[PDB]
Amino acid sequence: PNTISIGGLFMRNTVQEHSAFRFAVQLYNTNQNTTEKPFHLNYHVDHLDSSNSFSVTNAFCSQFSRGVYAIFGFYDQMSMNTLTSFCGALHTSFVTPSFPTDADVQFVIQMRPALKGAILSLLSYYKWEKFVYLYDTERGFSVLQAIMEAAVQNNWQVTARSVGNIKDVQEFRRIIEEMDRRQEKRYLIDCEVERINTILEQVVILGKHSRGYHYMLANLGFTDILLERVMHGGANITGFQIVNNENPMVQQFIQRWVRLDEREFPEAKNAPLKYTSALTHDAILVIAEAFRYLRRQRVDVSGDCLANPAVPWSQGIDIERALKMVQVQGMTGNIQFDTYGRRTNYTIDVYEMKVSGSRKAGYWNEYERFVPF
Amino acid sequence: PNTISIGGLFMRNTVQEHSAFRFAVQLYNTNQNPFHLNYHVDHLDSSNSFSVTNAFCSQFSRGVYAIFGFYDQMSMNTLTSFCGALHTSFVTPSFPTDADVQFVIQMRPALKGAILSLLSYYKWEKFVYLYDTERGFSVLQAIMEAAVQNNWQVTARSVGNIKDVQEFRRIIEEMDRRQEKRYLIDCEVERINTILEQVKHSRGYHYMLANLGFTDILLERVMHGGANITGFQIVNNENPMVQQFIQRWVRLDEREFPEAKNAPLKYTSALTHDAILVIAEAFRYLRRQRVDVSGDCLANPAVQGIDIERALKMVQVQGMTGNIQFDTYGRRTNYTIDVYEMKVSGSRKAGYWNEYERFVPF
Repeated sequence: PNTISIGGLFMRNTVQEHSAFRFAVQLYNTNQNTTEKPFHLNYHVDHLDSSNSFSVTNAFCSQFSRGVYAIFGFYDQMSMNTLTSFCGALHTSFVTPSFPTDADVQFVIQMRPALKGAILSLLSYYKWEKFVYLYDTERGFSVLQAIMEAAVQNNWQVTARSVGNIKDVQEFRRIIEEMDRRQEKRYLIDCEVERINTILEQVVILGKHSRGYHYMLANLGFTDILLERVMHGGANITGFQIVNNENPMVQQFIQRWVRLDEREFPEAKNAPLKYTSALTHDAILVIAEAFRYLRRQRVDVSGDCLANPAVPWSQGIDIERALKMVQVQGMTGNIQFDTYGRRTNYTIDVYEMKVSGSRKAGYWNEYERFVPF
Repeated sequence: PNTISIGGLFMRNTVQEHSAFRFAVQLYNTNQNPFHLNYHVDHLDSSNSFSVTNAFCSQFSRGVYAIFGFYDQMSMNTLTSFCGALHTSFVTPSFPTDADVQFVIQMRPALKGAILSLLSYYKWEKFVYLYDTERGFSVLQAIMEAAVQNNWQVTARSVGNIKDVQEFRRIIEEMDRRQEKRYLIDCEVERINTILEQVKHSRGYHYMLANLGFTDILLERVMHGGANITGFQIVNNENPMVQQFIQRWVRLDEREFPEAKNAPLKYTSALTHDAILVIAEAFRYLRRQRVDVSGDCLANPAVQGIDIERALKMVQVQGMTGNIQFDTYGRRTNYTIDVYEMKVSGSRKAGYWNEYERFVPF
């Protein structure tokens, strides 16, 4: 077919990601290619509320009813298990920059790389033995189980705290006092960007955590963190990023990115690049490269959401083998996937922000673990 | 109308409930006095959230008045949204919901309540907490929010992912370095029993099983060890209405009703009989007022049904779980929980618990 149409699912607080989505379609459509574009790319997108699972399913069905060849979307802890299961039976590849699933789910392509390995290698590098682990239920229990798996082999004094339920900010002040009784100077934060910032604000008010302390923020949106007031007290801060600003392709992309009009592209000017928005663009790069390979193979690409009728099997299976076949050098390093859709062959840029200085500490890849230069 | 049909949904490992759901209708269909009852059964997959929607929309197209069934944690999120939006009342002996939702009548009473008073009767302050990723975070949060109010140091363990039966022993051998002997288990029977299977650690230990299916738990294996075990039951053997069911339930056709003589009457299979008793009186209350009762499974056009949810949540009937009344959300009220103590000393009935009366030991 001349025009491949893909499904879009965008929840709340993904405003910039939507702008990153619309632009990623335009730069491919504007060709210009005898070879880079053999087909045109369209999309129909439905904004939704995640908590209500009914709203999640009907959006998916309305997209499938249209006959889309791929679906790009988002999920929380609640909507995760539903969307992965619907794609597993209807055989439709689900592209997402949301947190990687603990289970070996099929027809799910996970753009966000796993931090699971990057943390443990650095905790072995820093040789931490007595530290605190603060976490929410949002990112998943993979990392909550991951450290308990290996920490007992190295005997580490780790203390866990669930904060996803805590709404009161006074509760955030009393949780830290408990660790000072256990003489804790080292902290590992595993929350979403928006949450991480709120307890760092509590560090300012209680005060004197400035010096001798160490905060490791297990989140890829390190730029979107308010680090300012913590820096000037004497704290050692280790953070994680996938995006490298030295990359000429990213700088090539940014020169165009700041130009976009607000009425057509929200949060493009006012807000800085969120890591999820960068993955949104790189998600298109995978879809584009997979479908270019599809007419390279010259394959005629193959409804209703009903269990009883019996879903077709000749459909769907063919796209997965070619989507997870890709090796595209994009903004987020090297984009490759395993059999389950998880990322592999990715470089994680490690940043050390210390009172004395602020610099890139090193890089992380699965083979060489952590390299500190 | 002279006949009302209620939708039926069943998961895996629910055979005892299947026949108990069947037999309760056969009792009702023999009268003896107002309207005929019908039911449709769908056998679904728990983990897969695809078959749940399929079996639900198949039940709804038939447009059954009230849907009965069970939910796994991966499927509970499916029915809670669907029953609320398509306005169809749900009846369940499965775990109570954590969040405040509408259009479901939860037969299973509150497990959370009894624990908060019974731990103070024993003066417990340091214990181990083994929880599941099945019944929800409601019980774990009830511990966590109360641990700061009464100053208790506890170790809550995520044993839900433990599939291989070797990790258990590695957790217990760490517990004796922290030299604590008290235990609080909040898991399902198929995983509760395996803990007691993987029990040196018998003399001077107290286990607390936070599950209403006390009978089906294999504990006599650990009882000779002399370990103390506290259990909870809503099924009352002293109740004359319970034995009346059992006398016909046991001496029942095995071909039509499997697991009738194969296994003891579980609380899930007990709550299923009471689930018909809630439906029967709610629809007879609708008969008192004559309330007239009246497709696709898509939300575009949208889509009545507030009719029955209103009457199901008000009922006051005596079943096999004794008192059955409902809160706005569908949770039990004015109910009574029996607590059992198993001791090397003796085996006995410690007392009862209700929301108003706290704990009573006679």
